[PDB]
Amino acid sequence: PKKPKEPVQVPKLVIKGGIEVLGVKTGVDSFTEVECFLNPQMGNPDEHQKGLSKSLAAEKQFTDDSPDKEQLPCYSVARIPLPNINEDLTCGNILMWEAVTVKTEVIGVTAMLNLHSGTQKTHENGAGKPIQGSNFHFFAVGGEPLELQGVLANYRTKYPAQTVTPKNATVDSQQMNTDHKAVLDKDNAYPVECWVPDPSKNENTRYFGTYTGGENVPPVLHITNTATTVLLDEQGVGPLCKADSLYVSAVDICGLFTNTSGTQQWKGLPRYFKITLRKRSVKNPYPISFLLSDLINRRTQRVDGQPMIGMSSQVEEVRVYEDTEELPGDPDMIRYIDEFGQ
Amino acid sequence: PKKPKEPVQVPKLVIKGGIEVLGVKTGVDSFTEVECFLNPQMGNPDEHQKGLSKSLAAEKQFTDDSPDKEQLPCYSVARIPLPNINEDLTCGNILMWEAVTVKTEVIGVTAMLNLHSGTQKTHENGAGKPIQGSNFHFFAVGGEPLELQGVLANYRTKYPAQTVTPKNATVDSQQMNTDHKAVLDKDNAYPVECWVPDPSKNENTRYFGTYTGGENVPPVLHITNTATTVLLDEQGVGPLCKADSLYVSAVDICGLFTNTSGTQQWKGLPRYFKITLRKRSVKNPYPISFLLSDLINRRTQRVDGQPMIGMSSQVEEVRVYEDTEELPGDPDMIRYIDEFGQTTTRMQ
Amino acid sequence: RRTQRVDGQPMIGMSSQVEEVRVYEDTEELPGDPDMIRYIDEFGQ
Repeated sequence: PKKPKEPVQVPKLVIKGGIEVLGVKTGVDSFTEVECFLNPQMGNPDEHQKGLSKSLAAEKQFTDDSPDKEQLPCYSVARIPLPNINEDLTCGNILMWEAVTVKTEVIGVTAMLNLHSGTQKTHENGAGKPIQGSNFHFFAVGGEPLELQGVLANYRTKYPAQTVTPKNATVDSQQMNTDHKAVLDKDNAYPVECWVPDPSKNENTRYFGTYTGGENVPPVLHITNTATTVLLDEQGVGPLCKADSLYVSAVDICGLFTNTSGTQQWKGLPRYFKITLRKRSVKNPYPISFLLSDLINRRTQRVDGQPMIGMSSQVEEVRVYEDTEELPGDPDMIRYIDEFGQ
Repeated sequence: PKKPKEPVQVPKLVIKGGIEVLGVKTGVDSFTEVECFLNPQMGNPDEHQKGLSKSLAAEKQFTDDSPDKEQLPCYSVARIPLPNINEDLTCGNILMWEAVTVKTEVIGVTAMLNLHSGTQKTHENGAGKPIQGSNFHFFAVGGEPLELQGVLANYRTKYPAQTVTPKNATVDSQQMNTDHKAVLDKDNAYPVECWVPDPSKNENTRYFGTYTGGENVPPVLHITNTATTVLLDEQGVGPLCKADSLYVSAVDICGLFTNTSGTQQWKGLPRYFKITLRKRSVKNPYPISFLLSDLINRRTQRVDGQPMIGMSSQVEEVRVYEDTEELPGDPDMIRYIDEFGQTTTRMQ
Repeated sequence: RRTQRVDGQPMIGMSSQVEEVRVYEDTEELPGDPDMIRYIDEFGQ
């Protein structure tokens, strides 16, 4: 007779349910898993065609290129409120929620096997024309909202009223236009065709996405619950829910639906997320002096004065000293070595 | 109950800001992260068609192939100055900025989702035909200017005014022509179709690029802030910035925008860089003597008079002596040195 | 002096295409706020 071993140890489930469950006070080594999802905002013309953009626009003239919101797919964003972790942070080492991992996938890929609804004909008596062409799938998870940077083709494009587009588009906007810095803070608001996550700055969020242009590139998608993604950074930390909030943003133009007519429209599917969070110990950034200042500015005035800042700062120079140094022979510390036209 | 862990110790940011900040007097073990970027140069025909080449030209007889600069996309380049670190450097310990890591990404890929603006129709009531076709993306990060090597098809091409092209096209320029070694020293000058990083030589810069040629190859690009690239060489030394300067170079022809009219023209996108620099200790491989030689001959007496060197040296003989020896019998004897030892032979 | 000068895109001054530079020296308990808010005018924004 052989003896059946003790079953291995596994993390103990404390409670399972909806977002409410978050509310249970857990230990410090607790950790949680959040399964949420996002619907796509492809345009949603009427209330029958969801996950469909409005019929798509064709050869508009630059000067008169004014599309309608309904034919402008936008980034889908959303925020998951998490429980404040530290009670009286009267003192120092507090806890923030850290996004560590994420599993994600596109809900309903199979759905594109209905070659029999509005479908245009493949040919003669063939099946219908499957969805295909240019597509973009992207997502991101982070401890603050998604920071963007606008770039577009044809800055002269007039943008639908309800959207949020780069302002003061110039020709430079057709390439890197540093002014077009924004933040994804409104669902179905920022047209994917005007924005891309600003690399210069998403320090507390991680994103990924790929574009595949093509008149008829075949969508390819994998569905599996065996794959995970890490959000840890080089120091081994993931996004930090600064404001005890978790932000999810995603976009999924699976491609183009070619109606019977020959008209085409963007299709999107929703995306899933499973986010693992842990209680991470940080160095309380927010406290006292900041509330101090927070306050004092309310007590004193804001003065609209001459520019001590930015491009037009009337501050010509600032020097900062710390210790002492042997008296320097050359007072204008040759700092850089001077290569312009030498 | 449960003790709030002590936080992890991570790198202390001393200061963030624009390039000037680079100038903070930091220690031997600090480092920085520089986030620059480059716009692309496809040609930029009018002042509204930034990111575009001039409407492209098709069939042209090899002989009569004179394209315009506005049609020729060029490599984009730039130099980031770095503060000299030896400023208060100790003895003969000399330090240089070493590029360790880079993160790059193409900016604005989502923009190719405006299938509605000058687009030729996909078909009937279709949308616009998206940008596609041959594409080339490349970049490089180095401690010196990017060294080129030119090569082309149709050496008999008449290259526009404002461009740097290979000098003295021969047939061998259509294949390996050694006379075409150059250097990317001017932005929007060297047109991509003529040059490529010369492999034989870029010994202090790393580069990468991929040509994906086709009448309608779909571009595929990813955008992610999770990926890093290492520039460390086989010895764990990335590009050293010889002259306290950092060289970034890149190219991104995403493909061809096809006009309603059916005219095609290249599209490009700016590219981002994030280079991580550290303080590397190196040795001055050269001698003071050789250094001063500069000031000296660069600034003292230069004289033009009868040749003491060359094949016309009016120096007829030089003998050298050190130590002594027993009086030799053949005074016309000859002592010489091959490539190592001392030969002693009679003249005849 | 020996190195060739390069006329290239602006990484310095008024059009510096250098968006940002960070410099680090030692270590520090993991700061709770990544874009190290230094000035107060820069709160939220």
